[PDB]
Amino acid sequence: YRLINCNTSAITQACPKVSFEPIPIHYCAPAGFAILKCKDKKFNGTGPCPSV
Amino acid sequence: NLWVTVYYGVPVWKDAETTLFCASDAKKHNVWATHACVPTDPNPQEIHLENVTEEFNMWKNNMVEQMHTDIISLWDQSLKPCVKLTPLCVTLQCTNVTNNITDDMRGELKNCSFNMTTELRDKKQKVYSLFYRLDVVQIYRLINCNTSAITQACPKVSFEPIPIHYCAPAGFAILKCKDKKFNGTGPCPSVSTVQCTHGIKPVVSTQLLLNGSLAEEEVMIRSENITNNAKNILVQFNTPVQINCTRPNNNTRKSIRIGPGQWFYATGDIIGDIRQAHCNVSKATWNETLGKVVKQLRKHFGNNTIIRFANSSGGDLEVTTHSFNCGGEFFYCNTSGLFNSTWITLPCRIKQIINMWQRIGQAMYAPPIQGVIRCVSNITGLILTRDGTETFRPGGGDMRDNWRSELYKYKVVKIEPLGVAPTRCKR
Amino acid sequence: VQLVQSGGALVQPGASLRLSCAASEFSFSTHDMHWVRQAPGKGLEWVSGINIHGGTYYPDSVKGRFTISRDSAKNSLYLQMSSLRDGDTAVYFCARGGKPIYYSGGYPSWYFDLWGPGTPITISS
Amino acid sequence: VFLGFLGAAGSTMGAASMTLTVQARNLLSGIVQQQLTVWGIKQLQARVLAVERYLRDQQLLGIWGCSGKLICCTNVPWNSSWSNRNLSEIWDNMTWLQWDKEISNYTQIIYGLLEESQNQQEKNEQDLL
Amino acid sequence: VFLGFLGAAGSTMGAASMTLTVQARNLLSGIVQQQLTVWGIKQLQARVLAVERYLRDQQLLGIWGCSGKLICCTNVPWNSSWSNRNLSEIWDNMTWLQWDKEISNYTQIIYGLLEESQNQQEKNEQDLL
Amino acid sequence: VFLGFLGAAGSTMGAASMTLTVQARNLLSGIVQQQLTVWGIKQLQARVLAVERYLRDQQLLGIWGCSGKLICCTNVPWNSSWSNRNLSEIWDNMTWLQWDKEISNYTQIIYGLLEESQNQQEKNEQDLL
Amino acid sequence: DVVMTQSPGFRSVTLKEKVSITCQASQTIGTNLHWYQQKPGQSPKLLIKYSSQSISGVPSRFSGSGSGTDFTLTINSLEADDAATYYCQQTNSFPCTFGPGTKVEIK
Ligand SMILES: *[C@@H]1O[C@H](CO)[C@@H](O[C@@H]2O[C@H](CO)[C@@H](O[C@@H]3O[C@H](CO)[C@@H](O)[C@H](O[C@H]4O[C@H](CO)[C@@H](O)[C@H](O)[C@@H]4O[C@H]4O[C@H](CO)[C@@H](O)[C@H](O)[C@@H]4O)[C@@H]3O)[C@H](O)[C@H]2NC(C)=O)[C@H](O)[C@H]1NC(C)=O
Ligand SMILES: *[C@@H]1O[C@H](CO)[C@@H](O[C@@H]2O[C@H](CO)[C@@H](O[C@@H]3O[C@H](CO[C@H]4O[C@H](CO)[C@@H](O)[C@H](O)[C@@H]4O)[C@@H](O)[C@H](O[C@H]4O[C@H](CO)[C@@H](O)[C@H](O)[C@@H]4O)[C@@H]3O)[C@H](O)[C@H]2NC(C)=O)[C@H](O)[C@H]1NC(C)=O
Ligand SMILES: *[C@@H]1O[C@H](CO)[C@@H](O[C@@H]2O[C@H](CO)[C@@H](O)[C@H](O)[C@H]2NC(C)=O)[C@H](O)[C@H]1NC(C)=O
Ligand SMILES: *[C@@H]1O[C@H](CO)[C@@H](O[C@@H]2O[C@H](CO)[C@@H](O)[C@H](O)[C@H]2NC(C)=O)[C@H](O)[C@H]1NC(C)=O
Ligand SMILES: *[C@@H]1O[C@H](CO)[C@@H](O[C@@H]2O[C@H](CO)[C@@H](O)[C@H](O)[C@H]2NC(C)=O)[C@H](O)[C@H]1NC(C)=O
Ligand SMILES: *[C@@H]1O[C@H](CO)[C@@H](O[C@@H]2O[C@H](CO)[C@@H](O)[C@H](O)[C@H]2NC(C)=O)[C@H](O)[C@H]1NC(C)=O
Ligand SMILES: *[C@@H]1O[C@H](CO)[C@@H](O[C@@H]2O[C@H](CO)[C@@H](O)[C@H](O)[C@H]2NC(C)=O)[C@H](O)[C@H]1NC(C)=O
Ligand SMILES: *[C@@H]1O[C@H](CO)[C@@H](O[C@@H]2O[C@H](CO)[C@@H](O)[C@H](O)[C@H]2NC(C)=O)[C@H](O)[C@H]1NC(C)=O
Ligand SMILES: *[C@@H]1O[C@H](CO)[C@@H](O[C@@H]2O[C@H](CO)[C@@H](O)[C@H](O)[C@H]2NC(C)=O)[C@H](O)[C@H]1NC(C)=O
Ligand SMILES: *[C@@H]1O[C@H](CO)[C@@H](O[C@@H]2O[C@H](CO)[C@@H](O)[C@H](O)[C@H]2NC(C)=O)[C@H](O)[C@H]1NC(C)=O
Ligand SMILES: *[C@@H]1O[C@H](CO)[C@@H](O[C@@H]2O[C@H](CO)[C@@H](O)[C@H](O)[C@H]2NC(C)=O)[C@H](O)[C@H]1NC(C)=O
Ligand SMILES: *[C@@H]1O[C@H](CO)[C@@H](O[C@@H]2O[C@H](CO)[C@@H](O)[C@H](O)[C@H]2NC(C)=O)[C@H](O)[C@H]1NC(C)=O
Ligand SMILES: *[C@@H]1O[C@H](CO)[C@@H](O[C@@H]2O[C@H](CO)[C@@H](O)[C@H](O)[C@H]2NC(C)=O)[C@H](O)[C@H]1NC(C)=O
Ligand SMILES: *[C@@H]1O[C@H](CO)[C@@H](O)[C@H](O)[C@H]1NC(C)=O
Ligand SMILES: *[C@@H]1O[C@H](CO)[C@@H](O)[C@H](O)[C@H]1NC(C)=O
Ligand SMILES: *[C@@H]1O[C@H](CO)[C@@H](O)[C@H](O)[C@H]1NC(C)=O
Ligand SMILES: *[C@@H]1O[C@H](CO)[C@@H](O)[C@H](O)[C@H]1NC(C)=O
Ligand SMILES: *[C@@H]1O[C@H](CO)[C@@H](O)[C@H](O)[C@H]1NC(C)=O
Ligand SMILES: *[C@@H]1O[C@H](CO)[C@@H](O)[C@H](O)[C@H]1NC(C)=O
Ligand SMILES: *[C@@H]1O[C@H](CO)[C@@H](O)[C@H](O)[C@H]1NC(C)=O
Ligand SMILES: *[C@@H]1O[C@H](CO)[C@@H](O)[C@H](O)[C@H]1NC(C)=O
Ligand SMILES: *[C@@H]1O[C@H](CO)[C@@H](O)[C@H](O)[C@H]1NC(C)=O
Ligand SMILES: *[C@@H]1O[C@H](CO)[C@@H](O)[C@H](O)[C@H]1NC(C)=O
Ligand SMILES: *[C@@H]1O[C@H](CO)[C@@H](O)[C@H](O)[C@H]1NC(C)=O
Ligand SMILES: *[C@@H]1O[C@H](CO)[C@@H](O)[C@H](O)[C@H]1NC(C)=O
Ligand SMILES: *[C@@H]1O[C@H](CO)[C@@H](O)[C@H](O)[C@H]1NC(C)=O
Repeated sequence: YRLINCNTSAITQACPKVSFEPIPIHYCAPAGFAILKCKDKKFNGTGPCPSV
Repeated sequence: NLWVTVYYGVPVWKDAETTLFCASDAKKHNVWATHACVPTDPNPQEIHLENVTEEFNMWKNNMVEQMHTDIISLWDQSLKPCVKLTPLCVTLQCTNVTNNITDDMRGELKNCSFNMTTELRDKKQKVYSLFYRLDVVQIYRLINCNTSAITQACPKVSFEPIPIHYCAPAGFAILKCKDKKFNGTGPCPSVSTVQCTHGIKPVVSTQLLLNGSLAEEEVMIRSENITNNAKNILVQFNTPVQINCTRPNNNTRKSIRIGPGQWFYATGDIIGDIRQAHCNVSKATWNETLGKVVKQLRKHFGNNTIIRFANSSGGDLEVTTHSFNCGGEFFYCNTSGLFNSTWITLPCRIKQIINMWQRIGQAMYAPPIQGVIRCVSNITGLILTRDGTETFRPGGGDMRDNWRSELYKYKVVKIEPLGVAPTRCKR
Repeated sequence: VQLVQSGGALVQPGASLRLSCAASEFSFSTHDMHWVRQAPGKGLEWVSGINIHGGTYYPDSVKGRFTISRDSAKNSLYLQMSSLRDGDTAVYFCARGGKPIYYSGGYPSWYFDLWGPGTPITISS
Repeated sequence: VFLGFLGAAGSTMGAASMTLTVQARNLLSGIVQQQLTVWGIKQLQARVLAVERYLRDQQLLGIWGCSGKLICCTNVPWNSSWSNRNLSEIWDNMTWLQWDKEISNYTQIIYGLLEESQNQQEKNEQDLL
Repeated sequence: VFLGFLGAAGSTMGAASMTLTVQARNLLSGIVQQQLTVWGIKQLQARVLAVERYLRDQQLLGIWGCSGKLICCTNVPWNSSWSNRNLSEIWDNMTWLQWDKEISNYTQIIYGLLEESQNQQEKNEQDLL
Repeated sequence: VFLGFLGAAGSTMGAASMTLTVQARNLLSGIVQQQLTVWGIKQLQARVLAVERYLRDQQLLGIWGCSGKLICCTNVPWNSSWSNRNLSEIWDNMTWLQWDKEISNYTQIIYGLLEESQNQQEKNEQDLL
Repeated sequence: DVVMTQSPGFRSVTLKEKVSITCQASQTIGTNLHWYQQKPGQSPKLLIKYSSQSISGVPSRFSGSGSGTDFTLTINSLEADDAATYYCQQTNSFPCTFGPGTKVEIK
């Protein structure tokens, strides 16, 4: 037998102290920019949004 | 009863050394393609200046050093993340190729076998490739094995001679000299200011300058010092001459797995008869350009002085031959048949391990190329040295002079908009 | 609107001559003005020009022999030529520089919107 | 905006002074401002330095009380030792390049005397209320 | 300072003009300005670009002779070809978003005419002494 | 230009106010501005941040209608709750360091009232034409 | 210098034909090319500016385009009144220059 990816590419080992926990990340605008949030109820993803 | 008045936006400048930025041609892994400069095009930003005679000196132009510095940096960045052929620095068992080989190719091709690694770290494989003698040493071994690391150029990376334009950063401007028959230094009575330069192709060659610009009227001959035999002389033709170079011997390559995600490209057997690489020059135009050069050399050396052209004597390939790069293959052609005259078939050799800039090795290992190569270039210039009747020979120099020969028309200065003068106005 | 021009002339080689134009229904003070000449069998060679601030431009083919000037008070333009040659035989014209696409200061656009009728000069023995 | 720029330098200081905005409008944006950190970092460095140069000149004008406008009267008298030419001689026969060389020796002296705007501001407060 | 900002856009140009500082005070600091070169380099690049944008607008106002204040009278007449509405019609019934679209076609023309401040400065020197 | 700088701090606010340009002239250039991306990147980051700090203060002065000059009268009355000293007492017996501490509590309040310059600009347009 | 050429030397055309002539530069001039016409005994007139811009006073049947080193002038439907020698001028690089002209004869 063989490891299945041996003939294709390099294999590593994830660092044991590194944990990719799904921590929520927030995003903000840089200066000169602003973010518009659509509050339209039952918005289907496109077009005019009367409440922003 | 005069007063100090401060003026802002004053059109004055001083010489300065700054970084110039490149610009791209729009219209895709052709080196410059990754390290894109962002496309420009509608930028004929040229303004004629009246009077303001200014001086230029092409041998003191710092732009040359930048071109050298960044092209070499980019070369390494493009080729760094490739294979690293550690496993090929092994003993070779070589024999002669016994196929239908002409006389001019005897001893040129070796058939060598060796023990190569595999993707599975338990086993070895028997692999063979053809090699050219210039890259192989009899103890056999690869010739650079005992000196430094060898890699394999990435097969999808192509260092095409794409013209690059340069532009000033804010606060700077470029002065272009339009003086006809300018010899490279001193006052230039006709100058314009530009945003950017024209494009220059990053062509690296020896002896003859290919695919550059042409002189406007006369063949120009210039050097830092005309009478210094320790200096290289730059000759720019007003007429292009074509050179036709070919590489015969239709071939293929083999993709050999050498490790877990690593591949080596081997040279396969030649299809058909085996012949040497060579270049064609039209004798009629070669004779004309040398005569034109002599007519101009006589201006400084005497028109009653016999001028002879002679061979590029020196100690190595990078010194004595004409270096070309076509199809990704590196050629070292014999020009002794050109510089033979007192006032055309040129055989040629090839290599895969190229040092380029000496340093420590680099050894990109030009991969084998399948099929055949046909390449036609424009001879636009020549570099000569004199030995002192006088004799000239193909000269030397770094790639720096393959930039200087085009960069000589441009200089960069720093804008200094604030200053004072007396007026009759008091606050 | 037009450029009113003087009549033609015959002079000997080495002679000097002054040409002039005038602004009909406009001010010269608002435009860059140029002179061109049309030799028989030729197109229009630019000869000289003056900007709105009095700065000037000349070809090397006439520089040192030709001088351009303006007097806005009378809406007139002048071209003063010295040491004329037979080779300078041409129809001389004044032309009003065409409006530029974006402000340049006293730097001409080098194309023309308004052309005068033409004033021939013959230089011969 | 190379519609016109340093071509002003071909004429006299007087004439050139009528087109000062022609150069000012071309001082903040190089080609890299119109548009693997290797190599690309140089563009970032250049943009930053261009900003610094601009601001240093603006700060100097601010300090002198000359922030705003192209031409600023200072209320500082011109020294007779700085040059010996008729006022009209320099404005009609000299270019700015020539002038800058002629009085280069006094650059720091002149600027040091523009500190007088500070005394003027103190006087103005006292009599302003 | 999102105490108030682009909400001004919900009303007319006239009304919005009374709160211009509300937006100006929010133009120089993004979240990264309040607060391994990999990834982090982007924050550096963004801060630099924000500065460049700010300065370019300030430079333009400087050139026009409108540096300082929120509202600048130019002494350049409005062209009849640019719009055909009563002055009060645009100030009371239009928003700034609508207005910007309506006269977008003349942006460069209008700015080019603001170069006239240079002629005004030359005239002012001559009659000022 | 350490010919003189923060030594002004040794005296009273009144005296110190006569040398404000002494510090202003030293705010835009650190040693790195007079003069392998590893380590060197820090110099680039520092230059950028210095620029940002400078501009933020200039923007604030712009908003208040105090851009230009060292001393700006605001037309906003001083509150009796902010301090209880004779005007001459603070100018002759206090230093700026002491003063800054004494009224630190009112920094935001005072700045918020400098928004009044916006109302002044609207009034000025209406009566200016 | 910018050397400008024109081709053909002259063109033989007939009425209501859609026609064209071209101009070339020895070096790129961007889009800084202008078209002029002249009739015998007449002063010059400018018809097209900056490669493709129209000019008031020029009939809509005249148009053209180009960039770099290659430019074209065309007439949608040739009129008798269009007989003229047509010329190109470049304003990209000082000295300003012009081509030899193409004569258009109408039959
Ligand atoms: C002076 O100027 C002249 C003129 O420009 C230069 O010579 C030209 O050089 C180019 C490049 O060498 C050459 O163009 C090639 O023409 C071939 C004709 O068939 C093409 O096949 C070839 O394209 C392949 O190679 C390219 C290399 O980067 C690839 O990018 C391209 O996608 C093609 O490769 C694909 O297809 C092959 C098929 O087998 C495949 O194996 C590859 O993996 C890939 O899939 C080029 O288009 C011009 O024809 C040359 N012209 C002349 C007159 O020689 C000259 O080199 C310049 N001199 C100097 C000193 O710079
Ligand atoms: C590049 O280098 C060239 C070469 O030196 C410069 O060209 C010279 O520029 C100067 C400055 O403009 C020119 O001098 C001017 O000449 C005008 C000609 O007037 C003639 O006609 C009147 C009619 O009554 C006569 O009285 C007079 O004597 C002449 O015969 C003058 O009118 C100008 O003077 C005006 O301004 C001065 C300012 O103080 C006033 O005092 C005067 O009263 C008057 O208003 C001035 O003398 C010179 O002729 C140019 N030479 C040529 C060959 O053109 C270029 O200027 C320089 N660069 C650029 C960009 O131009
Ligand atoms: C590595 O080996 C595996 C095993 O042979 C290769 O994957 C097989 O490819 C064949 C092709 O027809 C398929 O029929 C098999 O089902 C595949 N195996 C599996 C487990 O799916 C794989 O492609 C090899 N990788 C490389 C780079 O050669
Ligand atoms: C959200 O709902 C709206 C309303 O039905 C959709 O808008 C229609 O989209 C079609 C797409 O061609 C148009 O032809 C109609 O004219 C649109 N209606 C109106 C009133 O304009 C919209 O596409 C929906 N979006 C999604 C993502 O579903
Ligand atoms: C280089 O040597 C190899 C090894 O002998 C040659 O390949 C052999 O060619 C014979 C021809 O009939 C075959 O039967 C063998 O099976 C081949 N061996 C291998 C390992 O492929 C190869 O042709 C030689 N190349 C040259 C140019 O001489
Ligand atoms: C690969 O390695 C093997 C092992 O060293 C080489 O073959 C040996 O050659 C020596 C020479 O005297 C013999 O004594 C051994 O018995 C050989 N071993 C075997 C297994 O045959 C082999 O030649 C190497 N191959 C290449 C291509 O270099
Ligand atoms: C690698 O080996 C080669 C071969 O021996 C060395 O180059 C030789 O150096 C001797 C020194 O006198 C010369 O005479 C030979 O002509 C050289 N060989 C060739 C092919 O030119 C080379 O220097 C060695 N490299 C290192 C790092 O030791
Ligand atoms: C270009 O031509 C000029 C004119 O001959 C050369 O200028 C001379 O250079 C020598 C060098 O010592 C001086 O002694 C002469 O006085 C210079 N002549 C003048 C008129 O000043 C210039 O060196 C040439 N440059 C090149 C690169 O050949
Ligand atoms: C150009 O080269 C010539 C020749 O080498 C230089 O002239 C020589 O200068 C050295 C300096 O000590 C003298 O000893 C030689 O006698 C000079 N040779 C002659 C023939 O006079 C010349 O100086 C170089 N030009 C420059 C500018 O350095
Ligand atoms: C240079 O030109 C010669 C002459 O055409 C080329 O060699 C010829 O190649 C053809 C091909 O079938 C032969 O029939 C001729 O007999 C050859 N002539 C000679 C004199 O050998 C030559 O290959 C060309 N070289 C290059 C680099 O293009
Ligand atoms: C090109 O090939 C020729 C082949 O003859 C080489 O000629 C030799 O040149 C040296 C130069 O001094 C002479 O000493 C030899 O006697 C020449 N050989 C013969 C057989 O006469 C020439 O050097 C080669 N040039 C290059 C650049 O490779
Ligand atoms: C350089 O030129 C000489 C002179 O023409 C060449 O030598 C001649 O070669 C022909 C070839 O048949 C002989 O017949 C002549 O007798 C030779 N002349 C002499 C003086 O020996 C020489 O081969 C040329 N060199 C190169 C590299 O082409
Ligand atoms: C050498 O330079 C000449 C001059 O530019 C090239 O020939 C021209 O190529 C352009 C390309 O569109 C053609 O339009 C011109 O008509 C060509 N001129 C001539 C006289 O044919 C030539 O192709 C270049 N040669 C090489 C090998 O690069
Ligand atoms: C190839 O043949 C040449 C002929 O002299 C000989 O010198 C050389 O050693 C041979 N090489 C091999 C590997 O057999
Ligand atoms: C190069 O090839 C072209 C192909 O037509 C040919 O015309 C030209 O003469 C050749 N050049 C030389 C030097 O033989
Ligand atoms: C070289 O040609 C020039 C041309 O005028 C001439 O004056 C000079 O004397 C000639 N020199 C010799 C050595 O014949
Ligand atoms: C090389 O030989 C193969 C054999 O079939 C042929 O298909 C291929 O086209 C040849 N290549 C060249 C460049 O002649
Ligand atoms: C000029 O310098 C001299 C030097 O002693 C000085 O006395 C004089 O007051 C200075 N000022 C002026 C305007 O001349
Ligand atoms: C003013 O001009 C005259 C002209 O000759 C000159 O003699 C006098 O010295 C000038 N004044 C100055 C300060 O140069
Ligand atoms: C001061 O004047 C002297 C006079 O020769 C000059 O050499 C020196 O460079 C001048 N300094 C400056 C700043 O111009
Ligand atoms: C408006 O544009 C027209 C276009 O011809 C122009 O004539 C007029 O002077 C311009 N200015 C104003 C304020 O109407
Ligand atoms: C002013 O308002 C009236 C209202 O109907 C309108 O008819 C008139 O055209 C308006 N003026 C302009 C410039 O629109
Ligand atoms: C100019 O007006 C036309 C009218 O349809 C419009 O399409 C075009 O986008 C306008 N240009 C600008 C800058 O708004
Ligand atoms: C000071 O604060 C008090 C708090 O009520 C306020 O009533 C008064 O108007 C404020 N202003 C001044 C200048 O005292
Ligand atoms: C003014 O100074 C006198 C000195 O004793 C003091 O009593 C009085 O309260 C002071 N006024 C203020 C506002 O402190
Ligand atoms: C406000 O005053 C209190 C009084 O003790 C003090 O502790 C607090 O730090 C002050 N806030 C500021 C901003 O100075």
